[PDB]
Amino acid sequence: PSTALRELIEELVNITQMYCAALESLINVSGCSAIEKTQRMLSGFCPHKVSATKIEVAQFVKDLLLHLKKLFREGR
Amino acid sequence: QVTLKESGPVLVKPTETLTLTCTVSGFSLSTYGVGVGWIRQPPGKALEWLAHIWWDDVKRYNPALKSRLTISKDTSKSQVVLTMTNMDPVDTATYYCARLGSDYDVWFDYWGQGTLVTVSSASTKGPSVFPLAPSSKSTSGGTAALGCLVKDYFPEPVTVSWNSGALTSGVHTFPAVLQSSGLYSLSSVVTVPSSSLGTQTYICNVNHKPSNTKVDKKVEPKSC
Amino acid sequence: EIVLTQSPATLSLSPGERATLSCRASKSISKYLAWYQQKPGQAPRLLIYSGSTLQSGIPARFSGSGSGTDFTLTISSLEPEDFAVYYCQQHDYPYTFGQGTKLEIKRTVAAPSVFIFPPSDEQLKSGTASVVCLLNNFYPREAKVQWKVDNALQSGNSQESVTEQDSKDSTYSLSSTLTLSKADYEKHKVYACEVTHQGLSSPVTKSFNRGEC
Repeated sequence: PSTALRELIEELVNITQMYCAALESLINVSGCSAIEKTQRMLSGFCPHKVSATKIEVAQFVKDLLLHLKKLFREGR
Repeated sequence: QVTLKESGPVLVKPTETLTLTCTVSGFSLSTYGVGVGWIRQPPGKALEWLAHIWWDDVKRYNPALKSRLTISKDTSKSQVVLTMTNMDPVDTATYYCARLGSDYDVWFDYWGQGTLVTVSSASTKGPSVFPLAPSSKSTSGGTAALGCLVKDYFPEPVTVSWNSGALTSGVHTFPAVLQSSGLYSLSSVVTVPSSSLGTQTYICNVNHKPSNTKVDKKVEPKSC
Repeated sequence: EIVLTQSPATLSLSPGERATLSCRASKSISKYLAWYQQKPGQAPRLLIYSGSTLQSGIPARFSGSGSGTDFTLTISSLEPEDFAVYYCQQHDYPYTFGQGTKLEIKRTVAAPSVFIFPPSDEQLKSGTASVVCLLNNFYPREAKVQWKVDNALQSGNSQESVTEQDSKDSTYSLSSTLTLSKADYEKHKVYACEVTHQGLSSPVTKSFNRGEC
């Protein structure tokens, strides 16, 4: 059941070493190669299909990783 | 180092409430990633998870027991409290508090020493210590077994030592059994050479802390 | 709701041998299973997490494997200190534990020493009688202890308990306690304890006559 949430946390953990609003902000970067997998995993959590401070993506991922870890810990 | 200590052993009468405190050291209860859980183990049975709380107050509970369980944490006191209401005799178990080995995932890496909780209507009672007198005479030629029957006590445990700790070799202190009477019973035995039976003094030291009962029992060859 | 079945319930192996314990889920839980070791009177000890990741402090001879339903803890070459009870744990809520596999040391057959104890004169003054038959320092664990009161075979009115495998010689000791009322005890003469065990080349009876010591 919680396999999908588990795989995404692990991807975000790997590339640095609610679900709809994060994909909408992330599906703007195309010049970066590592985040491709992250974007593919997020669309499975967002029911409707998503198309097309000013801080970096490295900090947005850190924030998202925290929040996904808290969703897991709550079981949500 | 990381250490966890559970509060002293408690006797709980049925339908009443159990309060356990887990005193924590070597880590702060507000540090990112910290989680402390409660796991129980009925005597001679499997482990059962009860509840765990994270540093940010996020709590998970056993689905079958969710309605009876309440877990809380107090960072300054370095404690994690578990409350379990409407206790049943079937809840008689060793209760463990253990730190979680991950900052999101659940497995337990550091564990406390555990604490016995007995749920029962019976009242605390000290044991009767009867002798298991030597099965052979001093001039027999064999090794003779002798011991102490530690009968009818409540609750667990008794500690049995021989000759104030000076006799450790050959000693077999058995697991206690729960009798129909709802009281515990075990035998502690020791094997010695029969040639020593006319010379050596053999005393079994029984200690039943729950009832504040210390007993010294001298076991002697049965004079027929 | 997912169930963790551990197989077998008991395992007999000698030091040096390769050990294989099994844990099986009634539904897929991916690679997320943990393993614990437990010695008597001691807290569990984490060995492996996430299927196969070895815990710090745990010797390399330990390993796990499997994902989905079929999991395994393996021990490449056993050591005396490795014999204990082993539990598996589901990482996922509701964090189910297995029933536990007991790892026992296999050793050369050893017959018990049998001792019979009459009830004490002090106990009889309370109106209860406890006859204790002791089986001492033996292997394997499997033993039959039969009470005979005046050649009448006794069942259900006795209880057994067994010590943990001795740390040095790997033997068990068994106590069997027969319980009778004083009145019932005073009504009979021959109190015998018969023991059948692999190490004994035929059953061995220990007895006493009440009154005659």
